[PDB]
Amino acid sequence: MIQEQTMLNVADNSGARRVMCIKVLGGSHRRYAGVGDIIKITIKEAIPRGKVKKGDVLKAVVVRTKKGVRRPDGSVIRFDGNACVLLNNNSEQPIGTRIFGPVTRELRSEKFMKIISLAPEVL
Amino acid sequence: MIGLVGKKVGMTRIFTEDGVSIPVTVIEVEANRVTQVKDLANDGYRAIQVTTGAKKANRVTKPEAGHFAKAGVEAGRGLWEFRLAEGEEFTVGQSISVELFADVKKVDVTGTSKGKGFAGTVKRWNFRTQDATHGNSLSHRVPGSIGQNQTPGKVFKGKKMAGQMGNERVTVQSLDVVRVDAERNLLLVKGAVPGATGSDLIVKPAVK
Amino acid sequence: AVQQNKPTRSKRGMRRSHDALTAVTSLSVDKTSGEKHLRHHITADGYYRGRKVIA
Amino acid sequence: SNIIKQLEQEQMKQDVPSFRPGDTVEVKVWVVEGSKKRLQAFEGVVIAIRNRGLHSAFTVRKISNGEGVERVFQTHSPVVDSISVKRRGAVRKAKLYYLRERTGKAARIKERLN
Amino acid sequence: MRHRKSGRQLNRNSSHRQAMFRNMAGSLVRHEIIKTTLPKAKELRRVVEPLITLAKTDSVANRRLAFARTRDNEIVAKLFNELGPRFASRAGGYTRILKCGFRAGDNAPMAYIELVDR
RNA sequence: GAUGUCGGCUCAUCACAUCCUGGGGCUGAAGUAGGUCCCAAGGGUAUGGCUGUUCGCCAUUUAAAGUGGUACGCGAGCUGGGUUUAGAACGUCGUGAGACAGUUCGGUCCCUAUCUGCCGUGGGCGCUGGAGAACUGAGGGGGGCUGCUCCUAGUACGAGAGGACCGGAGUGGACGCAUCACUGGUGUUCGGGUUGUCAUGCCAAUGGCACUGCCCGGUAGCUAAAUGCGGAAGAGAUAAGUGCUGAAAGCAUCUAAGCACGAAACUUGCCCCGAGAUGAGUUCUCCCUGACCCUUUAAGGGUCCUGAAGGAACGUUGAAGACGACGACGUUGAUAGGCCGGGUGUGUAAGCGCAGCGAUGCGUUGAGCUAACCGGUACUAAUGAACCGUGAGGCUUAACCU
RNA sequence: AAUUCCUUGUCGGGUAAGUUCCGACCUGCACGAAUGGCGUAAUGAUGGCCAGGCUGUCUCCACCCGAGACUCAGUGAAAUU
RNA sequence: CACAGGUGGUCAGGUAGAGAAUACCAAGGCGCUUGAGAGAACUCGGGUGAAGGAACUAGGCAAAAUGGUGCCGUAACUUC
RNA sequence: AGCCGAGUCGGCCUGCGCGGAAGAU
Ligand SMILES: *C(=O)[C@H](CCSC)NC=O
Repeated sequence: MIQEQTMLNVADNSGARRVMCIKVLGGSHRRYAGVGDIIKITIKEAIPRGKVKKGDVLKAVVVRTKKGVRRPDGSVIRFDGNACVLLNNNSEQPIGTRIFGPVTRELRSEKFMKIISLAPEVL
Repeated sequence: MIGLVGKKVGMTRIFTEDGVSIPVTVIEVEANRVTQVKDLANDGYRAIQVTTGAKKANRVTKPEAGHFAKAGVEAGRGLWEFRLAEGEEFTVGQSISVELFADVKKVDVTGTSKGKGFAGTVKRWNFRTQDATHGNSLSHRVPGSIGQNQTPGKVFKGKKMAGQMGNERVTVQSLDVVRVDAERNLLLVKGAVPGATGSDLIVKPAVK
Repeated sequence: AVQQNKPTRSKRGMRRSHDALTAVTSLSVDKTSGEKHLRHHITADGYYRGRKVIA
Repeated sequence: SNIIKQLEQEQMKQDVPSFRPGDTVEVKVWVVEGSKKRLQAFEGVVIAIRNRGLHSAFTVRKISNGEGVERVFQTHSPVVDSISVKRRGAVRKAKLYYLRERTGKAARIKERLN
Repeated sequence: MRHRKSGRQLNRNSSHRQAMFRNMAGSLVRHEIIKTTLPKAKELRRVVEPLITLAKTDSVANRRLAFARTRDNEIVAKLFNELGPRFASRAGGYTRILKCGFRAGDNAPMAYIELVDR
């Protein structure tokens, strides 16, 4: 459950540390984003010599949340924080070369197979 | 086609081998007994009347008892009616069981909803509340404005206001039939249906 | 908010047309002492349904 | 209700081992990827149990690759293949939510050894 | 809404309710017949009858529980020495309610309540 | 001898000179994508930074972020930032008291609803002997939105670059109804930990007060963030528009006589109310089968005998409820409380024994306690009776039985 | 600028986006030297602007504990017409 | 008005506590001159809240938050 | 006029009609 003004951590090595959500894409009057959805962000903190700078505007996809995901038998999976991966504004492909932390099987689509393949564990 | 009368028992789940959990409502359907057939010559339309259940002797008035004794069936707890299509025929005294839904795939269920009593506009119509601070004065859940000035000078008919909510007839359409059990008189459908545990339900094949 | 015209005695009566009291339908008779009482209540001497309860 | 009890008891497992809050357990689950099926393992500490007949459940917490994860399992689902107890723990409470704010040495649990 | 709920509020708060019913249970055990309002009499059964059920098995633990719930050693002694043996072979229903008239000061409905072997 | 004036919030209703979706003619219309005019009002039609702002500029979305009327809609519905009292200061004008559609800081928003109107819910009488049920449908309301991906097909079109109509399948946003099986919130009526102080003679064990003293968990019920379902397809008559046959006018012409197509607008199909529809409708069952007197002689009055079918009143009460109303039950009985067995929650009671100098630990022991839940059981309370409601149901004409 | 009409002047900083804020320029409509000019540590229920923590202020409301409103018995007003 | 307002001086017990603060008690004094039921909307005074955390608003208005003693350690500027 | 046999062309004056014609309970 991610909305405007929400702050997130970064699960890749592109240089950013903390980011903020400024829009939930999709349709008119849309409220929340969950795992697998694409949002618009601005960068609030970055390390010195990375591939991105503080103040840029880009896109991102959500990979972990504190609310979790349900499964077809009623089970749940929850995490301790909120994290995302940075994408290119036009192509919508990753910017880094590595992935940190676990991810889930909701990402198993033709669009995010690079992330699935670079991840260290898929729950 | 015709339908049947039953009682709401409760809710549970069914597990499949693939690993899916289906939520289900359990409906008990005993045998429905035909009390009267209405035809075009004597009544003006084509239908049947049915009863189900049981009733105690010292609660049945003489008019009702005579009506049952004409048909030759035991007394039940109520009377209901169903319209006939072209090509359907039944006779007085006949019994209809839940095996009627053996090949049906989707049904519609009708019942009476739970009663909330006198309700406000926030709960009854989804109105928005006004501010809880910033100088509001005794107006936190109140409805607001209800009209205009000298023109038109009145309140229009059909306006949304506070009043009684619930306790009325409701229909829910196109529910999947999950199981039919004839030995224990059971029908299992997917999803929720109106009413409380122990209330009466009417089940028909889906119209769309 | 107050009236603009004075209401009439006819209106007063029409409003009060729902104010009459209802009397008790009948009383019961105890099977031993013969007293009259309100149904499901005890009598003034201390009987109920034929037995003495309060002395 | 007798009717619902009868419908429910014909779907229950009878192999479930006995475990308590504070124990360490390993759970094996089914994973489908294409036309293949395999078993994947999840191991951790038991913080909560819900005893509700066919509707029973339990909750497991672990630290994975620098991140804390929690899973809520429905006890009688055919997705779960097997449950095993690896260690027995000694606590006082029925719910162990206070472990969410502890890390490292401050999160240790004593062994029961009864 | 109050669907499926149990209990009476009586225009009080919880501490006041608890203290009042403690005192009333003591009075009923002491005298064996009292006069009060009908709703109060109907509430009093659910406080008094479980104490009589408890007093059918004599032990230090049960006496201490009764003391916790009454705070009167005379009441405890009467329970365990007299009222348990008297009701040893009865399954529930130790009290009885009889409706009487209306109170003069405020028109409240009234009732007597008593033990069934007085 | 008083009609409260800007902007915001809450809640709306109408027009069509149409912003989106629907149907068409022309094009300096190859395709994709555009320009202009005609028909069409069913549904839909952004969040933020700045400023008192309505506007406006800027950032990022959307199929689209329409234009106007309603005391520039709405203060006996809310606010009080701006304007427009009394305090004080700057610049400017005046000798001065003072002044400025110039600026700056501060500055009391009253009313218990008689009548109309609107949302809900009852009492009376009527419908022509009385009573218990099931219906028909004149009429009225609700609902009607739309994205992206895949196949057809890299086909039609095009030098290339690009790239379809028509027709099928899946998955979403916003909105509406119901429900509590699952995930969770609450749960001062259930269990436990602990600080200060007072009491039960004292130890041990317990209770009162300090926001439920402060906290940690949690049953039933209620509930959204939870999970099921919905908008249609078909039919009739048409709008702009497209046509067939065919004269007036030997040719031509969609029209004058005849015949065929055509849209989210109209009438139906889907859901709910509905015979006070005074034009008061229909079907099934049940109940009542005695004697007299008077008078102004008639839809007249009275006296004895008789009191049905059913209804109401009273009590025990409900997932029904402001009060009325509605549903279940009253010994030929499971309606409520209690009682017995389970389940659920909390988490190893008290007493006693052992180890230790002691705070504490171990055994008896997953122990004790356990609300509103499930399955059972006449222990307590639902009394015999009294009360209301009658005794075969008007006149005229027609058609069949006698 | 507590002073500037034109005016949200032009340039730099801070934000994804700043008619307010901070630093400069001088074209001062209409600053200026005891109806004082320019600075200043400490002090202020004083005016303006930005951050950390924190939250039912808000997306968007849900449940609970108390006092009224509702029903019965006793007493018993007001404005207005 | 048998009115939640105003009115100078003296006396000073116990356990915690810096204390005449605050909590619980002693001597002593009181339950405040309409009651009884029910458990709707709305208003008044309070307790708890998934995920987010000023997105509200003229303005963080109101709420939430910090809070004791002993010790370590503490910047620009300054009339020292 | 079209591919044989009686009418046909267009200006003027005048009576009644048709289009031009979009609004808010
Ligand atoms: C004009 O200045 C304004 C007119 C009011 S007329 C009701 N008054 C301001 O005080």
